[PDB]
Amino acid sequence: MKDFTTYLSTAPVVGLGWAIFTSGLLIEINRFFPDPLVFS
Amino acid sequence: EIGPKRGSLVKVLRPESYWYNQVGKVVSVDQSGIRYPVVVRFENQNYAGVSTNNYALDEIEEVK
Amino acid sequence: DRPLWYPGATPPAHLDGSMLGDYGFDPLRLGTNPDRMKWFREAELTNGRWAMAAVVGILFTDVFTSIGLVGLPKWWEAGAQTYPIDNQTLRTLAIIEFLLFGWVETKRLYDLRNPGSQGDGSFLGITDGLKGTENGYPGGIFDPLGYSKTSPEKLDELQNGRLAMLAFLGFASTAAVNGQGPIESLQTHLADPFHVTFATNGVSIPHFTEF
Amino acid sequence: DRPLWSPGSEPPAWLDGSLAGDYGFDPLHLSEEPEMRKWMVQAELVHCRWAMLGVAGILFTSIGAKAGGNFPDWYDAGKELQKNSDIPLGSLIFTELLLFGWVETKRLYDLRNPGSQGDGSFLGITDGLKGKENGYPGGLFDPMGMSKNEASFKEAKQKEVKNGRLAMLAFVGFIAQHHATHKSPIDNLLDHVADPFHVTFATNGVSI
Amino acid sequence: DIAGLTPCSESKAYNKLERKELKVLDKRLKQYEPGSAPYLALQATKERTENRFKTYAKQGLLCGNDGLPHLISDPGLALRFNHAGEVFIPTFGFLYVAGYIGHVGRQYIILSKEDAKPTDKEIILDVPLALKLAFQGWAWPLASIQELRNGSLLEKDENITVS
Amino acid sequence: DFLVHHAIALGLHTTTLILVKGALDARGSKLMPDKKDFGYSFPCDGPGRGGTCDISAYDAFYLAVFWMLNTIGWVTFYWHWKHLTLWQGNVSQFDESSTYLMGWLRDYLWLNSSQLINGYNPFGMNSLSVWAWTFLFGHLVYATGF
Amino acid sequence: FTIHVTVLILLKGVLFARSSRLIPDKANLGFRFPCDGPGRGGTCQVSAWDHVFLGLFWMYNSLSIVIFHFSWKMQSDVWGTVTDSGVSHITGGNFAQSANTINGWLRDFLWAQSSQVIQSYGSALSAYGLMFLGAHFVWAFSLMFLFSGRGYWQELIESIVWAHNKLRVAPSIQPRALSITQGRAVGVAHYLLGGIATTWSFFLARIIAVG
Ligand code: CHL
Ligand code: CLA
Ligand code: CLA
Ligand code: CLA
Ligand SMILES: CC(=C/C=C/C=C(C)/C=C/C=C(C)/C=C/[C@@]12O[C@]1(C)C[C@@H](O)CC2(C)C)/C=C/C=C(C)/C=C/[C@@]12O[C@]1(C)C[C@@H](O)CC2(C)C
Ligand SMILES: CC1=C(C/C=C(\C)CCC[C@H](C)CCC[C@H](C)CCCC(C)C)C(=O)c2ccccc2C1=O
Ligand code: SF4
Repeated sequence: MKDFTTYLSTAPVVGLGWAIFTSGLLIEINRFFPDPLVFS
Repeated sequence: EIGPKRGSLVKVLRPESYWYNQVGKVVSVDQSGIRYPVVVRFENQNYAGVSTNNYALDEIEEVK
Repeated sequence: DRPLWYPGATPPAHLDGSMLGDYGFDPLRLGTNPDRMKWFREAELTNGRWAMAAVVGILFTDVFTSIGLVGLPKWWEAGAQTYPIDNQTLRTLAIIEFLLFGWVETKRLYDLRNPGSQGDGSFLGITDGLKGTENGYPGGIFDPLGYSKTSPEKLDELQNGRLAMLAFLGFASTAAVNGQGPIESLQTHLADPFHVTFATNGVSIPHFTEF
Repeated sequence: DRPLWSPGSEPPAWLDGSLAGDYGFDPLHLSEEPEMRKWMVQAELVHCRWAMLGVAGILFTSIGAKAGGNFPDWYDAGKELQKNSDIPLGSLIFTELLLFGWVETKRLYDLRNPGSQGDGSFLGITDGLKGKENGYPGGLFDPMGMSKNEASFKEAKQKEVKNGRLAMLAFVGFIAQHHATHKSPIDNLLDHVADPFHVTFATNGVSI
Repeated sequence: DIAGLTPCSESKAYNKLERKELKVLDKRLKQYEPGSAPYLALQATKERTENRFKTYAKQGLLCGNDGLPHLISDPGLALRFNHAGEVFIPTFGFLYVAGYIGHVGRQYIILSKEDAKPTDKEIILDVPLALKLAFQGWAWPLASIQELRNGSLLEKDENITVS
Repeated sequence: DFLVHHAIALGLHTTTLILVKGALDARGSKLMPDKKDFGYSFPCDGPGRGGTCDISAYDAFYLAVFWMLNTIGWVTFYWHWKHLTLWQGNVSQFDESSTYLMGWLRDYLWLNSSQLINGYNPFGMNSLSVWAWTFLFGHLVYATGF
Repeated sequence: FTIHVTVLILLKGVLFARSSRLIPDKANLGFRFPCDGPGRGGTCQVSAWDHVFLGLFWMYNSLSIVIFHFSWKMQSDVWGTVTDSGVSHITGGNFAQSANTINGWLRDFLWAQSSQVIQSYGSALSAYGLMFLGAHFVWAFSLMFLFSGRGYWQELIESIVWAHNKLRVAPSIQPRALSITQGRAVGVAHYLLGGIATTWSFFLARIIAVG
């Protein structure tokens, strides 16, 4: 398990988790709050 | 003793070198009158892949 | 060191040393370098001291307002009530506020840089009174009540000052989604606590679940 | 030296047998490290203790509903009780989230640092509010002296876990045989006792 | 107004563009039945489109002769004519986020280089350390000016040159 | 017109980068501390040191010409279309369609290449046949350089 | 013509892989190597790997016309709607007259059949209009890698490393420009992807919107 967690700490695996976060965050912020252009 | 101490870090002053104004460990020093006795080892590789090079007394100076 | 903001196991690194209102609260480690920790300390005071004297104008007056003794306006619309008055003082107030503070504050700015640095003949004749005991705690400004040896009445100055800094942040936020004053917001939480809150009525969260 | 989940299988090296409810069951090699093992035993117990506390609430109401009392199904109970309540939703949530953040956070820092909450900061309480073990506190959460004996405390830990594993399996049952029958658990029981051979999962019209 | 631009509320082409984009959906909506899912999907798109147009008008935007909204960049005209949310304010919303990424990556680089084998720490990250710095960077402008005024931000002629 | 004047700025600042670099790093680089001994134009220093293809200052000028032509192309495409809409009377063509790149491909290139391409049709030939022939002649010479 | 040539590039690489007159010892250098050196007037792209890298460009030029042959022939002479009086083909049977000229391939195939792709904005085929453009970007983007060389880029990174070094934010993994063979591979990849994806958009949008 120590080696499994180490594999998960590699660059591409951590980058995958980053991408799902930043992408899912932006999408759900466009799912709700649709079409922002001017900021109030 | 002719030159810097074993295991001592020194800064390079060859303008040609990849390691210029950079620091490296002194691996050894020869006291037989050679022109470039001081052997130095760096962690970072050069463009070819070599991490050591023999420098001179005047070309090296104290760290930082 | 006074007690810890977490009761349990949050070791601070540089706050074990003496300082006022030390509760070991610096997660972001913005007070590592001592030179700028010395600067942020004075910032907590000028914000603390200023915020408290400000909160009274919102608090001491609105209590008298809700009871009905005086008919003063609320802080969220006190500014638009002054200038329409016939005898008014239209906005040369922003600049005079800066010309007057600019004289005092730079005298305070040059004190932190050079402590006790007020020359002999610089001011008319009161050059001696302007010297301070410490940074942030000068001598000749207070007339009584600063000769004790256990000087930490200062802890009261901070715990009261940090508290007021929360007040104005709550006044400004309450007065942006509730639409009413601070005391009017209090009379409602007492009359109907569960209905008037930041969750359901005060739109601080998008809660629309009608079922 | 002890029973196991599958007789004859070599137990893992890290499961020595001291923990409560240890039968050598960890094929995924989880809790192989000490720190994760220290975290999971506390996760198992809260998932257990909440199951017992909750499942008993379902049986009490579903029995009172079958007897005649005015109790609804455990499902669609939060929907019909909020329609006619003086407490709006949102004021009830963040009364729960805010109050649990106190407890759930104090329990965390006893985990990361045992004996840390017994400093006396919280209302001058020192002897209590310091952990006897990882997931087993005492002093204040054990008013009756039912833990000051290692002989009777070690087997009680085995009963807390055995009646707990069973309990949070039952909650998975309620979810499953509700979606199939859309009836209460007790009603499904009396049907099986009435005609055991005919009314089973095979004849519910689902799962086939 | 400014620059010979009309507000989007008063413009005719702006409303012309609304009547056009809705007419496409109404024609597309005729094919399907009322209670079907394609009908619900198009009605939602109709609801979003009606909301997009009214919100841009309510926000004091400026529409040109073509009928599309235009943005203004000078903070002077933006603040004078109440168009600050367009460009001027998002400028500070980005730079807070961008400097967050620099202050974080700069700290992970410095701290891993203080230990043995920093090359392994780049390809195999120390996730506990990375999350620690990522939640400590909320106040990166304070640390920058702290590090600039101190002088430990920049290196001083200990860098490689070429001649 | 706003987006193009900024896209033109991309050309001048990056074209200058390629040429400025080939000048200042003409005397020497860390990869080649003595370029000055070889000359302005030499092929390379070999596959050693990871590869040394296109280091000389001649090879910087060589790469900048591709950007010179790209930059002047944007500058010149912007002149022609903005003036055609003026001469045709329909200025709204440029204002609405020049904001997205399919407008350049649809309304400027694809559209105005109709009379040209029909210079020599299978039915007959107009006076623009010499230009359509040259129009391919350049589409060919360009490819032979590849 | 395109086939006998594509064989020449690959078959030459095979037979001359082990040895040649210019380089009697290639086998010791290996399968993929960029060059022996500038000597002999130049020995760039002499390996067998670099023959494959060239053959892909000719495979592309070959099948791209096998595909255009299938589209224009079948649209003009085969496909179409049958009416009471014969068949009405899609392009009116213009393969016989226009195809003999190269301008015909430019006029009647490219300029004409690109109307469905270009006018796809605002419809369900809008994705093909974007892929049609993005495929051109990735194609031209490849030209940086094929035309240029590793030398210019490794020097540029040094001036960039200075700034990253000046701010004490530099990678312990030193940045190095791509190898020679990699720049060639990266080129043909982004090249073929952009060349092939353009047809994939030009065709499906043309044919789904029939005619
Ligand atoms: C030649 C240029 C000169 C400049 C640029 C400054 C700049 C400064 N001095 Mg001097 N000083 C200068 C000359 C001199 N200073 C002094 C003596 C001092 C002292 C003793 C002090 C300063 C301070 C200051 C600061 C004042 C900031 C401020 O409040 O400004 C904003 C602008 C103003 C204050 C001007 C306002 C206009 C005004 C005077 C109008 C007067 C009419 C009345 C208002 C009418 C009454 C109406 C009633 C109803 C209100 C600033 C750093 C202070 C400081 O920070 O020290 C560290 C300070 O304590 N200066 C002398 C005599 C030796 C000078 C001789 O040339
Ligand atoms: C720190 C002092 C303080 C106090 C006493 C109050 C009190 C109150 N706020 Mg308030 N508020 C504060 C700060 C404070 N606020 C700050 C700093 C903000 C900005 C984040 C807000 C934002 C806010 C909104 C948006 C709303 C209220 C509302 C209310 C009222 C109903 C309770 C509620 O919604 O939960 C309060 C919810 C919070 C998130 C703040 C609680 C957290 C504080 C910091 C804990 C402090 C501990 C303890 C209470 C201190 C005791 C002090 C006491 C003995 C004097 C009540 C009078 C509601 C209203 O409409 O009033 C009728 C409402 O809609 N508040
Ligand atoms: C399954 C197939 C597969 C694929 C598609 C990749 C793809 C990649 N690997 Mg890789 N890898 C694989 C299997 C694979 N690997 C296996 C089996 C191992 C053995 C465990 C490794 C071990 C490995 C190491 C040790 C490293 C990579 C790295 C990389 C990346 C190259 C660096 C780069 O161009 O970004 C350059 C990036 C920057 C200059 C700045 C950071 C911004 C990035 C792009 C954001 C994160 C991207 C994210 C990972 C994308 C999601 C994953 C994607 C494939 C869907 C690239 C994304 C390197 C890396 O750092 O990955 C990010 C690296 O150091 N790989
Ligand atoms: C979330 C609840 C939970 C948690 C945290 C644990 C935790 C633990 N159990 Mg435990 N257990 C549970 C539920 C749980 N159990 C249930 C319900 C049963 C009865 C079926 C058991 C029966 C059991 C035995 C017999 C033994 C353990 C053991 C252990 C320990 C060894 C490491 C391990 O596997 O844990 C790591 C656990 C997790 C990371 C949780 C993962 C949860 C997954 C993602 C859910 C999978 C869904 C599942 C496939 C479908 C559910 C429906 C199903 C009922 C049809 C550890 C303390 C062993 C031990 O050392 O004793 C102390 C041991 O011998 N457990
Ligand atoms: C099955 C379960 C349930 C937790 C279950 C969690 C539980 C039971 C807590 C539930 C909350 C409750 C019951 C409250 C409910 C109510 O509030 C409402 C919602 C509705 C109201 O009507 C009534 C009341 C009661 C008020 C746990 C499952 C975990 C398992 C099997 C883990 C397996 C592993 O770890 C090991 C063992 C080792 C490996 O070999 C296999 C793996 C996979 C690696
Ligand atoms: C450009 C170029 C380079 C430089 C190219 C490099 C250094 C490759 C750059 C790879 C980057 C780092 C990949 C990542 C790119 C983006 C950051 C990915 C987007 C990620 C965001 C979404 C976060 C060469 O080294 C070269 C060598 C030989 C012949 C031609 C060339 C050549 O043309
Ligand atoms: S690096 Fe360039 S110049 Fe040198 S041998 Fe290879 S192709 Fe020839």
